Amino acid sequence: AEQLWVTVYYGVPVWKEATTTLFCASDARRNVWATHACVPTDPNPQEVVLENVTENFNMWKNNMVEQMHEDIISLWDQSLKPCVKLTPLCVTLNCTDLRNGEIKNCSFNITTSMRDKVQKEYALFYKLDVVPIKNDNTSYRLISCNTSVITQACPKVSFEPIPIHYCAPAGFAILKCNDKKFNGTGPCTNVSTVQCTHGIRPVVSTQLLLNGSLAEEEVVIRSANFTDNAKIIIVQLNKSVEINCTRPNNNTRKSIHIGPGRWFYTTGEIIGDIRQAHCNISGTKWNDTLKQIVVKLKEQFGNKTIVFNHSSGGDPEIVMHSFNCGGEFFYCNSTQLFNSTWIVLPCRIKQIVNMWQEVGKAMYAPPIKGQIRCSSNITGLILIRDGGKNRSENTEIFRPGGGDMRDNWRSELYKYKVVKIEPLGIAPTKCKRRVV
Amino acid sequence: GEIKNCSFNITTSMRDKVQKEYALFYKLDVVPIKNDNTSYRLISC
Ligand SMILES: *[C@@H]1O[C@H](CO)[C@@H](O[C@@H]2O[C@H](CO)[C@@H](O[C@@H]3O[C@H](CO[C@H]4O[C@H](CO)[C@@H](O)[C@H](O)[C@@H]4O)[C@@H](O)[C@H](O[C@H]4O[C@H](CO)[C@@H](O)[C@H](O)[C@@H]4O)[C@@H]3O)[C@H](O)[C@H]2NC(C)=O)[C@H](O)[C@H]1NC(C)=O
Ligand SMILES: *[C@@H]1O[C@H](CO)[C@@H](O[C@@H]2O[C@H](CO)[C@@H](O)[C@H](O)[C@H]2NC(C)=O)[C@H](O)[C@H]1NC(C)=O
Ligand SMILES: *[C@@H]1O[C@H](CO)[C@@H](O)[C@H](O)[C@H]1NC(C)=O
Ligand SMILES: *[C@@H]1O[C@H](CO)[C@@H](O)[C@H](O)[C@H]1NC(C)=O
Ligand SMILES: *[C@@H]1O[C@H](CO)[C@@H](O)[C@H](O)[C@H]1NC(C)=O
Ligand SMILES: *[C@@H]1O[C@H](CO)[C@@H](O)[C@H](O)[C@H]1NC(C)=O
Repeated sequence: AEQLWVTVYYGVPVWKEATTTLFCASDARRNVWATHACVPTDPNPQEVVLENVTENFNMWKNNMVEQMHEDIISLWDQSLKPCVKLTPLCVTLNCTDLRNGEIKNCSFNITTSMRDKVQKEYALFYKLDVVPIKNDNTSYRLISCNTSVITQACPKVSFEPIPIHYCAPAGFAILKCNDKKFNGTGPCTNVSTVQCTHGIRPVVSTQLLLNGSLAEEEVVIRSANFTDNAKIIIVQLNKSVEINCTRPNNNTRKSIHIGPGRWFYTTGEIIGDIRQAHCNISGTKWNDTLKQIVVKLKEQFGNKTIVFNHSSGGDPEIVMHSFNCGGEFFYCNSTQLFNSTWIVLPCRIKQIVNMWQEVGKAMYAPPIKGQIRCSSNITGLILIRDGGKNRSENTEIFRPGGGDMRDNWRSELYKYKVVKIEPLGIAPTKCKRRVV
Repeated sequence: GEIKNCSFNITTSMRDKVQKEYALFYKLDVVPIKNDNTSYRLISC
């Protein structure tokens, strides 16, 4: 061969997988995710295809879901830091049934003029927020009394999800898998480089994925391993299913004095009949959606297998479907969607809630005045396998489930991978440097 | 005697489940109240 000599090159387009922090970006305008500090979005972002190069994607290793997990919780706690403690409101409640029982009409006597202007301030309380005192009437008190000090969320904080974007830092790039058939992992062929991702709204829910993206012209079902009962099945829907939710009760609210310079909002009277929360779901769209899902499930789980039975498994907040329409947390019985194996949902409202899990300090929602209405659609859902059974293709009871809230972002992040680019490299050449 | 066996009565149900909860205390952690029995309290008071 030729006498070869070392030549140094810079700008070499090669890279290695790496994990780092992506910068937030937002369509700039006390909403939790509406941080005062965030990069304005690019009105004309670029995307280029590699084509000579493929890349190994694995949605179960995208560490970006961890960044979102921690940052989102931090933002929640920060916005709701200067909020009102319920500590002096642990006073026992003399409760009777509210005439029309999920709502009790109770009284108490605290603080009784501890350098302030206060009184008994009777009010309405929800069953799901209190603990019975079986040694009394039965009487009630705040369920938090024997656990922790919790605060009433600041009335000035909105909880509307914001579609936050995330962009690569210098020296790093975001690769995207554009294969319509891409599942949990593999050598994605259609790979492109993206300057910055689209916005993902931090929607928090249990059992069904709401207001997300749609599948590429068919239902696509993903899992780490369809044979492993310890894994979950992620279903991305071809078209979404329409759901319309309402809180028909027109509620008032009252500010009460709890100390000098301190106020607390209580549920006031209710105007009109007291009715149940519920959501209306189109059976047509729901059933047709299931048809496509079943067809795909057959590919792995058998051609005559009975699927989709009633809700079961986990504590009440896992067994019920959960969402936060209007700022109030609704827990509805999804069984009405899965009450027939191979639509109006009854629903209750809770105010003392836990953002995915909370230790010690927790959030109590304020009462919302008026009526709550919203509209959304089911764009995905999580199925769980019921466990061991006869191998024969008889049953596989894909119950709704999933309590790991991180999957509400992983379900979108699966498209992306972050790498570190190494511009420095060498190769042989023909001649020696003309060294004197 | 370096260890005293003492009682008290606090918080007496300030929205809680409490009682007199007698316990052992060390001499070196308390201050005598020479106007009482002598009785004691936390030296940090
Ligand atoms: C999935 O995505 C959908 C669509 O984004 C969400 O549904 C919407 O949620 C927003 C949340 O704010 C609703 O917006 C509210 O509408 C109220 C009345 O709506 C009428 O009036 C507004 C006036 O601008 C019109 O834009 C609208 O079209 C209607 O004509 C407003 O009164 C609300 O503002 C008040 O409340 C907020 C509370 O934070 C205050 O800050 C304001 O200052 C003001 O007091 C608010 O704008 C919207 O109506 C919903 N759509 C529908 C059809 O109902 C789903 O919630 C989302 N699902 C999930 C799972 O996230
Ligand atoms: C859909 O998922 C299957 C199962 O994981 C993928 O097939 C495997 O891909 C891995 C990638 O490293 C290979 O090691 C296995 O040998 C593959 N298994 C078989 C039997 O082919 C498949 O590639 C995925 N489809 C897409 C489009 O990503
Ligand atoms: C609640 O009020 C009734 C009013 O007659 C009273 O008899 C009862 O003892 C009260 N309960 C409590 C918790 O004090
Ligand atoms: C996905 O939705 C489109 C909507 O027009 C439909 O035409 C298509 O048939 C659906 N895919 C399957 C697998 O049915
Ligand atoms: C789902 O709801 C959103 C709400 O804005 C709507 O824009 C979208 O078109 C809906 N999806 C379908 C498939 O109708
Ligand atoms: C609730 O009832 C009061 C009664 O006066 C009415 O003024 C108010 O508009 C009602 N609110 C809603 C949202 O219907």
